[PDB]
Amino acid sequence: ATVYDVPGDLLVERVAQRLKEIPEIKPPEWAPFVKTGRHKERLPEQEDWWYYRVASILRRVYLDGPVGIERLRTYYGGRKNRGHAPEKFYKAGGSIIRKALQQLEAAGFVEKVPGKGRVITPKGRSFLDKIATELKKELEEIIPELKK
Amino acid sequence: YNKRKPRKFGKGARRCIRCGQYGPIIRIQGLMLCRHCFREVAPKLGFRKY
Amino acid sequence: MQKARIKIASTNVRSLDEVANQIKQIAERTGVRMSGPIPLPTKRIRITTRKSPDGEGSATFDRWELRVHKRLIDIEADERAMRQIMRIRVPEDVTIEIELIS
Amino acid sequence: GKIRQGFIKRVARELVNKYPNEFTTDFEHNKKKVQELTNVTSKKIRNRIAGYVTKLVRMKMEG
Amino acid sequence: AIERYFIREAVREMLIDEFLEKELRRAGYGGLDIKKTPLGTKVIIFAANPGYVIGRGGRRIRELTRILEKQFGLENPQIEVEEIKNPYLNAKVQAVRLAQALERGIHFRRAAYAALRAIMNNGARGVEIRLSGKLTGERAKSIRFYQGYLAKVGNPAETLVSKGYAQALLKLGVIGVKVAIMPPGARLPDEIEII
RNA sequence: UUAAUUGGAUUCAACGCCGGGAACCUCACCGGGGGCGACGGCAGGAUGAAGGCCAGGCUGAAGGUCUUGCCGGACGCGCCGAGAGGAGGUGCAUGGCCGCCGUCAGCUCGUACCGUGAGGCGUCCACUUAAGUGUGGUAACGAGCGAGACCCGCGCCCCCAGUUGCCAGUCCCUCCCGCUCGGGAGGAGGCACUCUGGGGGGACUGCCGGCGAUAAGCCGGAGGAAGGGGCGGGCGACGGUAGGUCAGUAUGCCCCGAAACCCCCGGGCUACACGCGCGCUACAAUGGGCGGGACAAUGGGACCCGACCUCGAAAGGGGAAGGGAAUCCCCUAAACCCGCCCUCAGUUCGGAUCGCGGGCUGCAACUCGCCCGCGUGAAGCUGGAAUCCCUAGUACCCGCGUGUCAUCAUCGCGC
Repeated sequence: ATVYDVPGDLLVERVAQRLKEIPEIKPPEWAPFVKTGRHKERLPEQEDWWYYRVASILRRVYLDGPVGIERLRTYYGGRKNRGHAPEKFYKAGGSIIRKALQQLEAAGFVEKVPGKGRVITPKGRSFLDKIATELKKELEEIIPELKK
Repeated sequence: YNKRKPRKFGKGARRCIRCGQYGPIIRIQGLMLCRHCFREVAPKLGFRKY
Repeated sequence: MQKARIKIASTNVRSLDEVANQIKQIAERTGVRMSGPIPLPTKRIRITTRKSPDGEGSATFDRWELRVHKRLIDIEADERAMRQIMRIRVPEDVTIEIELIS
Repeated sequence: GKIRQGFIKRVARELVNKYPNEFTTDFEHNKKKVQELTNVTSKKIRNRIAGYVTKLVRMKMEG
Repeated sequence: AIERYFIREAVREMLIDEFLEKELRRAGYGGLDIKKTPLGTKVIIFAANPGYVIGRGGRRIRELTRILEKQFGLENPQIEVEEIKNPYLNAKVQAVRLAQALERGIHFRRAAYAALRAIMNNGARGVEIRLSGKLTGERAKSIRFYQGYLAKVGNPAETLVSKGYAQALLKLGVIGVKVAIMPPGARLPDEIEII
């Protein structure tokens, strides 16, 4: 079983609650005061939003292999209203995801291929697919059809 | 003193090679022609209506 | 083993097919394995322009399109085969680029 | 806008007058015979001539 | 880039076309063609009077050979001059000829009719001559003389009919002439022959 | 109003039009300074320049000029002819181009016929067509342009060939996990589906029945992926509108010639009590905010696409792979739903409007760019007579990209 056999929402929730325990991942002192994206209008509501970002960003490294900062910014970007002018699609912040990637890289879960991106270490794959097969067990019990 | 200043940017930098107007110069892979002059040379360039 | 990658490009389809047939006949007459002519995505250059020469009149526009077509010929390396692609009679509009790949 | 054009109504009459036995009620058959007998390059006009000669051959035996 | 090179070579060839049309108004400039070889650019030109392009002692062509290698930045323009086989089958050539005729004090009805009869005599099929401008007064007028088959609409007309626009200068003004020539060799798509 | 808001254009058919590019340039507007004048005729000539050159001052500026003193060696200009140029002008003085009556359904020619003639039929009538589309009668018969035909792209199928595409099947090798069933991923190697594109077929009132003169053609039916102008266009003839375009090209005519020439710069083309048109948004609980995920596509990229490492919130900086096009990048689409929060309010809507501090570009943006974040929060809480347009991948509605292009468009384009 793998992340590909389980929903993204539940898997990111599991990775977030699990990684909340680890001490290497922590929101920086400027995280609670700076919104997750330029395009955002208000500040984040829940105080766990940092770990979710990590819980998502590593999942991205699980799927795309090599990842850099700008493509992450484009993905996390969104639609912001420009008043009298129309809504426009903008990129998100870069420093937050850069710090999350650095914390994960110190966590050993992700590594850097210079000139190609950030890829996922075998240990990171093991942890992610372990959570995914945990969830697949649970959802097999909830939904027997997932046995197939 | 009778020299025109050297400009790389702006309309004053770009001029149509055929007519000489300072207005509409389409630069799709380097044509340097005005937009209306483009019609008087359309079928010599290989272009075809569709 | 070595291969030569021959990219032919032209506007008129007939000239490109003519040169492809000449290359294929030469490759078969020289008895060289040739990967057949793969027709690559034609590039479509589309230009829109308002037909009004002045600021007066209904806004009418015209779109003109170039369809520039390209083909790929991957042949195996053979000097006797490579000596018979510089002698081919090439129509002017056809452009041929012959590179080598390990 | 069905109406078969004039020059089709003109071509078909001669075509079936010269080679009446050649054509039958089958549309594909008469279409291939139009293709081999005439020099049309437009598939559409070939098939239109085929349709009109199909109907014509059909009327040949009704009276 | 292929897209940055095809258009560049085309536009240079056509700038040469326009430049030579300007330079060869008296020579009945009929057509141009370019070939590229490592030796250089073989420039083929079809004109109605090659002797006029040659002029005297090849002086004129040599001078043209100068302009091309300086004005347009070409590598060895090798200019060869030839004659058009049937100048009455080319719209542009007869258009320029009629423009020159009207520039010579030749009456519009007479000259247009004479050119039409000549082109019909050369084996053409369809002739159209539209003359526009001040013709019989201060006001401007347009008159069209046509003879024979000429379907003006459709893709075939774009592909089989030769068009030519010329402008004739006179003290009263500039007179436009549009010449459309349909040769006999072409075939309209509605023409099916029995066997 | 201003020195300037340059000018062209007037209802349909101008009014996000020229403008598919006003910070200088665009410029054709206003102020200021500076310098051009082809060549003939006459004069000077060269006994030395016509061009620059300081020390300095009048110039926003420069041997521009000025006292100044030299060259560099050699023709400069004064007037009459008369230039080069002119976005200086006259678009009922033109060519072309565009607009609409209009892709409309019409317009023409030979002979014959009628009429003293201006001229009539053909081109008329019944049915029918998108179409002077075709058919039965007709003093007429033949024939041309137009529309049709034709050309482009689109969906169903198949051959040819693939450095597009993949736990399609996948021995062997690599990684991780598990319930040990298998799950997922790469290499090995293959060419499988779409795909890119060289061709052909299919699809055609083809048939059933009816209608219609049994004709044309129409209706309903079935079968077929698709059917009775397959779908959207290119292709709009004859004249008229004395429409607009000489402020682009060719150009009738007139006019200036140190100017009606050219060059440089400050401003203006953005100026407001205002009227009108068109696009963009704000007038919430569908809702605003946090997090997850199903997702394209037209095209483009060389001082560029710029992936990507790293720093800075950040606009971005240092380095940096690959890329001149199914090879790399732009790359994300957007719409949507849910785990959760907020609780019908001119407010947690909405950001205009100010001031602050940073980023990009360019000689420089206060007239005259935007963005990044901060206190701040306008009007607007569903709008009268009247009112324009679309009709099936279509209306509605939602976004991407790119042209022109450092920036400017809320625009046009096209996906």
